[PDB]
Amino acid sequence: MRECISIHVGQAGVQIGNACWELYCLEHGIQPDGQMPSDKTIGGGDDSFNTFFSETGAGKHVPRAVFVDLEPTVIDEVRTGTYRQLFHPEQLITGKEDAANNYARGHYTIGKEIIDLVLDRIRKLADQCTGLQGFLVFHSFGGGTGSGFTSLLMERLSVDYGKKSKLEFSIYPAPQVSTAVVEPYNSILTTHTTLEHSDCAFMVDNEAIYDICRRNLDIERPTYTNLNRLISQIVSSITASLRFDGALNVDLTEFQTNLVPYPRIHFPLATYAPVISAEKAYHEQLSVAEITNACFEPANQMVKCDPRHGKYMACCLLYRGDVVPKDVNAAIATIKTKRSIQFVDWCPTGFKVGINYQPPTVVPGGDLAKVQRAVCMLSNTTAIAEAWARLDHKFDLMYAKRAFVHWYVGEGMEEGEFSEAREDMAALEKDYEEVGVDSV
Amino acid sequence: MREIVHIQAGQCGNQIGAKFWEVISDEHGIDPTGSYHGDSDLQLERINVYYNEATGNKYVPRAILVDLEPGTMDSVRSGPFGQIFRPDNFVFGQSGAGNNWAKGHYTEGAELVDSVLDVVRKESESCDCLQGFQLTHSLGGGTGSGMGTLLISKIREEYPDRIMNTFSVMPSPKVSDTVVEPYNATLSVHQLVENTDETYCIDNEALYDICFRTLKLTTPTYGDLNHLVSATMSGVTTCLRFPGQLNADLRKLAVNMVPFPRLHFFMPGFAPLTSRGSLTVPELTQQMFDSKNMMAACDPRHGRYLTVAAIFRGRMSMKEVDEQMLNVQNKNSSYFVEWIPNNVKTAVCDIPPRGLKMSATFIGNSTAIQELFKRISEQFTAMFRRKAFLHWYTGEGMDEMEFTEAESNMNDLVSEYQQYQDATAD
Amino acid sequence: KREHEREVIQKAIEENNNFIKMAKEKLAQKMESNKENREAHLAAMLERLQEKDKHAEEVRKNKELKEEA
Ligand SMILES: C=C/C=C\[C@H](C)[C@H](OC(N)=O)[C@@H](C)[C@H](O)[C@@H](C)C/C(C)=C\[C@H](C)[C@@H](O)[C@@H](C)/C=C\[C@@H](O)C[C@@H]1OC(=O)[C@H](C)[C@@H](O)[C@H]1C
Ligand SMILES: Nc1nc2c(ncn2[C@@H]2O[C@H](COP(=O)(O)OP(=O)(O)OP(=O)(O)O)[C@@H](O)[C@H]2O)c(=O)[nH]1
Ligand SMILES: Nc1nc2c(ncn2[C@@H]2O[C@H](COP(=O)(O)OP(=O)(O)O)[C@@H](O)[C@H]2O)c(=O)[nH]1
Ligand SMILES: [Ca+2]
Ligand SMILES: [Mg+2]
Ligand SMILES: [Mg+2]
Repeated sequence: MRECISIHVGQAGVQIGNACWELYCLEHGIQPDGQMPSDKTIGGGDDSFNTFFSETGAGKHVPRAVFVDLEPTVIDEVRTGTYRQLFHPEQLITGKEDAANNYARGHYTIGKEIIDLVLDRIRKLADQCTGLQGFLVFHSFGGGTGSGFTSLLMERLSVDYGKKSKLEFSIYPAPQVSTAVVEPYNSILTTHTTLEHSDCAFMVDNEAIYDICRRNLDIERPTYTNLNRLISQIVSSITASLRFDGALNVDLTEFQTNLVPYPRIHFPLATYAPVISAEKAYHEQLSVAEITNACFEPANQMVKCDPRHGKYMACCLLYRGDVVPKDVNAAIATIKTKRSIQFVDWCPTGFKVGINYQPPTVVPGGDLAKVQRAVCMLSNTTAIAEAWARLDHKFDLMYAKRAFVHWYVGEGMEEGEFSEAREDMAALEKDYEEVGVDSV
Repeated sequence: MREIVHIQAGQCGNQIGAKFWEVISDEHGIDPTGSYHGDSDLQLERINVYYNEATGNKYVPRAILVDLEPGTMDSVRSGPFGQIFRPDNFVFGQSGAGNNWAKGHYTEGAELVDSVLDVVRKESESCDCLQGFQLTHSLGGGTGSGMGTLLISKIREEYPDRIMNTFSVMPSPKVSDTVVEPYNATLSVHQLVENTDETYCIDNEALYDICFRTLKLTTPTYGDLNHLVSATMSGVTTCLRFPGQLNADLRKLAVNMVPFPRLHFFMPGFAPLTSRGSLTVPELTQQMFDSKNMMAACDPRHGRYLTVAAIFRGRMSMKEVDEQMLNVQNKNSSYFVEWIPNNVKTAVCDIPPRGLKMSATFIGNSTAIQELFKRISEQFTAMFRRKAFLHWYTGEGMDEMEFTEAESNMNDLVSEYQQYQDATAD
Repeated sequence: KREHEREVIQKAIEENNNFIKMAKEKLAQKMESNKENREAHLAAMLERLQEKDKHAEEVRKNKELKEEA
């Protein structure tokens, strides 16, 4: 019951997938060969970690996950690497030719050749669930597969699973690690196409994560490995309620109720603390008060934007590790009397709190200090629309001259799809303005 | 794998073609016999992009050698890596093209093109996933220019969804006094604008100037010029040949570099270019953006960049490269079009060229490339207004109308560069 | 009240089914339009190339008739 199926799409989705599943295994005591000594029920169970892992009769704990990419070289490293025994070969799906940074190739030309196979593989995972709750879809905005194939997949999932929940972790592009000039096109196209098919989407701004690694972990020039380990800690905080039990544990769906006031307004801002090196953490315990305060520091947000210049529609605090309500309540009280936290007038101002008692874990050879306690704040703020504004403006600059548009038209698309997508984004930006205006 | 098929046509094409294979064979640890004897797995990881693997662990260039005369290819076969090429992949005639584009394109060339296509087909058939093609040739002669562009059109017809890439050597009076070269060049550009996805403009004018002015060579040989060409070709293909994130295949490169289909003519550059007995990341970066380091005789400060790719090779600070690339864009912001955000992409490859600790290679899509085409156009019209030497071409069946059309198209291309140069975001 | 309870749940079912139907029809239309557009693009390209072959035959024929001089 309550199974969740993860789908990792394109290079960013897959490599972030690598980092998350490695981290989950460490959190649950699952070895790279899938064996889990502590699990006394062989070949099945309804434990909390079974939401993310199925079990074979031979005692293997297998991720409820599909990895998909239109070229093979990223997934080949999964097939041949440390956790290769973890996955059944059929869970790892590849084509020969990628989408060349072109949404149109991901959604149409190349994607259509593999979409039926991908859905068949997902169906095989679904059939093994007794109470499937929904999907978690990991992908970049900027890549041709991450944008175009993800959109196609989400559309097809709506048809095949109806209104079964679909959540995204979406990688928003940054110039420091971007690989295509057309990523703003791809971002607007996939955001428009997927908008009606996603229930909730956690955007991860690569520039925000890049900055955090440079500033808080003292990494000179962060690699995807650096970025992905941090992102997996944040993803793990968000899914921990699904994978662990506990008296004070609050289900993600319950936070979701508060986080989505209207279908289109479904983009929470995640903030995570503490991000600190081993050298800085040594002999320096960060209390509940300190990590809570850090959530209202914009430098620690997963998306660059300024909530102090917007309005809140929800604030959720997801704690893990050595944390009790007494300390949380005191920390929140201090914050309410010192911070730029303004809510819209049609929303209650209470902070919603969840506590998972299983302490944070780290991967060997990582940059993050092992800490006793951590917190992920999920807020619904009008400020996140800043991210759309920046992207929409880059789109406008290029599209006014129709730069690179021939690449998309050549693969069968029409200018009509571009302006339709961009108008949807304009409406979204306007939606975020409107929800912030006071009631009459 | 993602295979590339290499074709080299005519004297120039086979010369710089041969040097290309010698240079990258060394980089990949492949000896003249096709055996691997390198010391790094990075050398073999993407070896199949350019090499076929045969029996005996032998590596064979996916290369086809074409000429309407046996001469250059006989000497190719006698070159250092001459025995490395597939003997069945030598296709040649006996006539010669006599520096006549029409003979290469319509007559002699057309008689030979089918046998070439048979070999292209055989190489393409055994490709796991063909990327496309790269052609090396000059535009000033008869075979590389005429038969080269014919091959492009024929290959396009059979592989319409694959990428077509050329290394096209532009003629200059400083190197060759053959009078009809601006005719051949203009007729060729007319084809390239319509039928290639990306063209590296290797300008003999620039190669000569670099050798003479900078390297202080009083009498540059084709040997000297071709070192510049092979250094450049090695650099601009490193992202295709070694593991990496940026522009790692022909189509991703085109999608990053070509904002409008016709404007696909690149200005290549290389650093360091320094005289004998005369190298920081900052110094590398400044040099690669200087006009004196361009392989096309154009000043980038006479136009604007639509798109740019920069490739640094060797052991260096990634942090420092990022800072210097940011710095150069900041200080030179006027020379990058504002309506293409983030139009400069940078890659760093750990493996440097032979004999160098550090190198940089530059690929510019600059509206300043119009200076190259204006130069060819000036030389073209000075002959064409007198109708000089036309009987060479009309005697093969062509008429003056085709010359007029080729001239107008190239003049259109220049106008188009000027249009986007003058365009503003507001 | 029972009548209303029945209407609410049948309404929920109808809206979910209509969402699925719309999504399916929209995707079919898009994929067909895309297929047609791409095929037309390639067809235009090959048509131009075939004109080139046509012109080449014309050139060789023109040379042939002048050598009959
Ligand atoms: C005439 C200059 C010769 C050498 C210079 C000092 C430089 O060498 C080093 N180590 O920095 C080189 C790179 C020059 O800047 C270039 C102009 C050389 C260049 C490409 C062309 C000249 C026109 C040409 O005469 C050529 C025969 C002269 C010297 C070659 O042996 C240099 C080697 O040739 C290469 O192509 C690789 C890059 C590398 O192996 C390089 C060490
Ligand atoms: N955080 C993070 N971002 C990544 C990673 N890999 C790629 N990206 C970002 O994703 C975008 C590029 O899309 P990719 O996922 O590489 O492309 P793809 O989905 O494989 O699509 P094609 O290769 O075009 O078929 C750029 O913004 C990259 O910076 C990763 O491992 N981690
Ligand atoms: N850079 C360079 N240019 C060459 C070489 N060989 C010939 N050229 C140039 O190519 C043009 C002549 O074309 P060529 O290839 O000899 O004629 P083809 O054999 O009929 O294709 C002239 O502009 C020459 O300067 C070479 O090895 N290197
Ligand atoms: Ca069990
Ligand atoms: Mg990819
Ligand atoms: Mg010659």
